[PDB]
Amino acid sequence: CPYVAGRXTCLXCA
Amino acid sequence: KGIYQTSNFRVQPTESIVRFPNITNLCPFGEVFNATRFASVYAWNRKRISNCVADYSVLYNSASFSTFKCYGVSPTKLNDLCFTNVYADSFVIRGDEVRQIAPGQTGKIADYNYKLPDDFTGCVIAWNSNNLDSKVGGNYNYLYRLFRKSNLKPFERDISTEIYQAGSTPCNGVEGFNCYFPLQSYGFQPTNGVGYQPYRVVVLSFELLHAPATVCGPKKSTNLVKNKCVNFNFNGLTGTGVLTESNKKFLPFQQFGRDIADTTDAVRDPQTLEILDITPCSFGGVSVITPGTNTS
Amino acid sequence: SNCVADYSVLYNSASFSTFKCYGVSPTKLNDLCFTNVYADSFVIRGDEVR
Amino acid sequence: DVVNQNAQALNTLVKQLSSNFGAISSVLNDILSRLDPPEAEVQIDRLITG
Amino acid sequence: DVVNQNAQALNTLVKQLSSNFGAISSVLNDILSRLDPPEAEVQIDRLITG
Amino acid sequence: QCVNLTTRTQLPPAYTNSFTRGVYYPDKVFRSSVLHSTQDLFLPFFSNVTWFHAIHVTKRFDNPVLPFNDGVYFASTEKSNIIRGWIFGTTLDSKTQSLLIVNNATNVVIKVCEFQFCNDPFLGVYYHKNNKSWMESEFRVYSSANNCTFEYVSQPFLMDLEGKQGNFKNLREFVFKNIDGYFKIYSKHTPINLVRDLPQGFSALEPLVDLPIGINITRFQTLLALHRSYLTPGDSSSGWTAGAAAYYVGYLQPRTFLLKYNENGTITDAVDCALDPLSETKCTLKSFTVE
Amino acid sequence: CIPLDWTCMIACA
Ligand SMILES: *[C@@H]1O[C@H](CO)[C@@H](O[C@@H]2O[C@H](CO)[C@@H](O)[C@H](O)[C@H]2NC(C)=O)[C@H](O)[C@H]1NC(C)=O
Ligand SMILES: *[C@@H]1O[C@H](CO)[C@@H](O[C@@H]2O[C@H](CO)[C@@H](O)[C@H](O)[C@H]2NC(C)=O)[C@H](O)[C@H]1NC(C)=O
Ligand SMILES: *[C@@H]1O[C@H](CO)[C@@H](O[C@@H]2O[C@H](CO)[C@@H](O)[C@H](O)[C@H]2NC(C)=O)[C@H](O)[C@H]1NC(C)=O
Ligand SMILES: *[C@@H]1O[C@H](CO)[C@@H](O[C@@H]2O[C@H](CO)[C@@H](O)[C@H](O)[C@H]2NC(C)=O)[C@H](O)[C@H]1NC(C)=O
Ligand SMILES: CCCCCCCCCCCCCCCCCC(=O)O
Ligand SMILES: CCCCCCCCCCCCCCCCCC(=O)O
Ligand SMILES: *CC(=O)N1CN(C(=O)C*)CN(C(=O)C*)C1
Ligand SMILES: *[C@@H]1O[C@H](CO)[C@@H](O)[C@H](O)[C@H]1NC(C)=O
Ligand SMILES: *[C@@H]1O[C@H](CO)[C@@H](O)[C@H](O)[C@H]1NC(C)=O
Ligand SMILES: *[C@@H]1O[C@H](CO)[C@@H](O)[C@H](O)[C@H]1NC(C)=O
Ligand SMILES: *[C@@H]1O[C@H](CO)[C@@H](O)[C@H](O)[C@H]1NC(C)=O
Ligand SMILES: *[C@@H]1O[C@H](CO)[C@@H](O)[C@H](O)[C@H]1NC(C)=O
Ligand SMILES: *Cc1nc(C*)nc(C*)n1
Repeated sequence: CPYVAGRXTCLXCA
Repeated sequence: KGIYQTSNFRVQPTESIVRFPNITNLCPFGEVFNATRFASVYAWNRKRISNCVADYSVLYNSASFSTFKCYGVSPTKLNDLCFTNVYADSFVIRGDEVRQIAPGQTGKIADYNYKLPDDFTGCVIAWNSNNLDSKVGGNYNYLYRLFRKSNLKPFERDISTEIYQAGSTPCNGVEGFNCYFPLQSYGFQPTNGVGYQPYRVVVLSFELLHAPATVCGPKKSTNLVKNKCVNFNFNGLTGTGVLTESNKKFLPFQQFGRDIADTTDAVRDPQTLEILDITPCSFGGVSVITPGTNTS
Repeated sequence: SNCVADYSVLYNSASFSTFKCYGVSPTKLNDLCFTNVYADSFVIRGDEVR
Repeated sequence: DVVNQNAQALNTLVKQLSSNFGAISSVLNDILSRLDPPEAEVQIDRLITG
Repeated sequence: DVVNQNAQALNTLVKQLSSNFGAISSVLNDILSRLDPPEAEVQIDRLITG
Repeated sequence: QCVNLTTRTQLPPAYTNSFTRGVYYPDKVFRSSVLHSTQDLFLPFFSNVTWFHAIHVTKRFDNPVLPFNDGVYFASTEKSNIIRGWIFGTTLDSKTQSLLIVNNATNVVIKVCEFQFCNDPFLGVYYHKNNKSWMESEFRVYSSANNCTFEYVSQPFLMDLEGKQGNFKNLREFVFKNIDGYFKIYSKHTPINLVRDLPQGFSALEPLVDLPIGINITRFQTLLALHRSYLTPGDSSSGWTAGAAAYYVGYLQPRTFLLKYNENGTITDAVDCALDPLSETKCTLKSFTVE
Repeated sequence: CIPLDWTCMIACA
């Protein structure tokens, strides 16, 4: 993942 | 018995003439529809198409499209036309958002990423690209804009990455509570259902029959005959008339001339750049004089 | 009834495959007010959505 | 005035051929060069009525 | 009768603005507040012709 | 590197009248011997346009950030090629994309990037006394340019950089529009001979280019070139002089114009149909003369 | 290249 969950372009990652 | 007005004197055309510009190369169908990389929808790529033959039947061997919708033009007329100011817009979206690539649509793509004008002329092409843009574990390289303060204008591109303020407190350029990065990644996996599978979209836009054109359909040009009633085809503009040499001097950006009735009465020939007047063949009143048909 | 129809909150989670409006253009929905709003909900198979 | 009125009426008839009448163009050849016979029939029927 | 006929003609002209002429409404503002400019053009063209 | 210029003498803003200027060809269709009525974004007749100066006697170097509104009529009267181009954007910094059009004395460079523009952007010509040559020396309009999508460099040309004096010799007129992601430019160059003001007359602007830039434009700024020599001592912020030039900015609005096409297809006259009831009568009669 | 004016070179790729 390019970011951790909740941050960057992975905001919607549960 | 009496005199009766009839139809005006008609002259039928004797032959059909096609005049297209000298164009040899094929349009970059491999560069547009078979590119290795596609842009994200927030940073959608626009490519100019010029000086080429739009013979789209070469796509029948390789390409299969789930969406092909044209707007200012019938699909069966594309081979007979020449196209002015051609651009190809390319991006990747999920399958559920292909319906948003149309004039007058709402949704997050049509509001924040890519917006078509109301009077859009061109064609929208989309096809499933799961086998190219999905990978095991997810492909997250394709982004979309989730947050924006207002809707985009038609054909506007927004590539800014300022932190969106979704609440009352200011963000001061950092992420946090109610302060989000405006671009979010698609998650493309091969096991996704259709609707969350990636779709490559190509939007073609052009103008028709108002200006000089350099992208044309695969029609062969005939010779130019003058002083005869012919059916003509000048850069897609069809009609019937008599073509004579003109004393009009066109400006270099002008292709057609029009009269007070807004009919095309002058045209520049695309191969030999001479101006030709267009005159209708049929002319002149006709009357018939008879006695009674019971008499003779 | 008695609520703000700010449908942009569905952009985070919804992802509709069909959205067709009939008496109104979809770009006009943000500027309007709606009189007797009812929501009908059910489940059908995919071939019957048409 | 009689001569001028008749000339003005005929020239007004000539000038009114540029009216779109709600069609996409006032030019029959421009309509027929871009559209198949169904949508061409729609636009041409508008021009015919006008 | 001359005064009555001219007044009746002007009042008939005023009253004929409520005709739909085949459009969805006879009100330009009601058409424009619900539809985007492409279908609004169709309805407004019908009202213009009528 | 950005340089904030000093030693500018403060003046109140000046205004003048754009008499019948700013008419451009509305389409690419040849018409001749016809009066044609069209509705487009036109500069209205006898409009109040703003007057800007570059002069050193007082000392003026006018490059303010101006609004764009719905379109801009730009006219410049020059003799020494001082107006070099323009800046178009919204915030004019690295947060948003901006359009650069500039003559750097050899090419015309058109770039659409996220420029971090200088507060006082200018170009520079330096004069040598030893071999009497004017050379392009400075380019100080932006400090960075990243993440960018449209690039265009023109064919090379030769342009005179000498800071001549006398009357203004060239009038260069422009109409800028930003519609549906396209930057449309219309232009016309006429030779002139006058002292101070915008000339009165008619010249129809021809289409130049349609740039598919797809950006939001609300503000714009004019790029000018200054002169440096031994007659201008000091540092980079004070040791400069301005060649004599002026430019004029008007704004377009939706207007119905009655355009006159002559026998050769040239637009030679126009009627602004919303100017007054006489012009409205001309528009409804489709005639330039009223009985 | 000596242009008629530098402004005509804007449309000269
Ligand atoms: C589209 O692009 C792919 C990849 O560049 C092309 O696939 C290549 O095809 C040639 C000949 O068929 C093979 O020798 C290569 O090994 C293929 N490359 C890959 C990565 O598979 C494909 O031919 C292109 N299609 C068209 C119509 O141009
Ligand atoms: C184009 O740029 C202008 C100027 O930056 C934008 O106008 C701003 O819009 C925001 C949100 O709508 C307001 O908070 C600002 O006050 C506006 N500023 C000005 C000077 O008007 C405009 O929204 C942009 N257009 C688009 C389509 O994004
Ligand atoms: C030219 O002037 C501008 C504004 O007068 C300067 O910009 C300011 O720079 C300081 C220090 O970097 C900042 O704290 C301000 O916020 C800036 N203001 C604005 C409006 O941007 C600029 O630094 C000056 N340039 C030079 C070379 O001195
Ligand atoms: C004006 O700008 C153009 C475009 O940036 C310059 O042309 C380039 O100059 C660099 C530096 O010499 C070369 O490496 C490039 O190959 C040039 N590109 C082209 C397309 O010519 C030009 O040198 C600039 N002129 C001045 C006087 O600054
Ligand atoms: C490479 C880009 C070429 C652009 C050409 C623009 C002018 C022609 C417009 C229409 C192009 C046809 C697109 C492909 C149609 C595919 C038909 C089908 O398989 O159903
Ligand atoms: C919860 C019930 C809401 C009732 C709203 C009343 C009518 C207002 C407009 C209706 C909007 C429906 C949602 C639209 C979602 C669009 C997103 C998309 O195109 O993907
Ligand atoms: C000097 C030069 O290169 N040209 C070619 N032109 C192009 O448009 C490419 C026309 N031109 C002008 O000066 C406008 C001469
Ligand atoms: C087009 O080709 C013909 C030869 O077939 C040539 O005579 C003509 O000059 C060409 N026109 C151009 C290049 O504009
Ligand atoms: C032009 O505008 C300025 C500023 O609004 C004003 O002071 C001036 O009087 C105006 N000139 C005319 C002739 O209206
Ligand atoms: C002489 O002119 C050339 C180019 O014209 C310039 O590069 C050079 O700097 C000049 N000589 C001096 C001593 O400045
Ligand atoms: C803009 O450029 C910066 C640095 O060049 C980069 O970090 C950033 O990701 C870019 N933004 C884009 C490409 O949207
Ligand atoms: C039109 O052009 C011809 C020759 O090209 C010239 O003799 C005539 O004077 C021109 N007419 C006008 C009104 O400029
Ligand atoms: C690995 C990953 N990355 C992103 C951005 N989002 C998710 C859900 N997962």
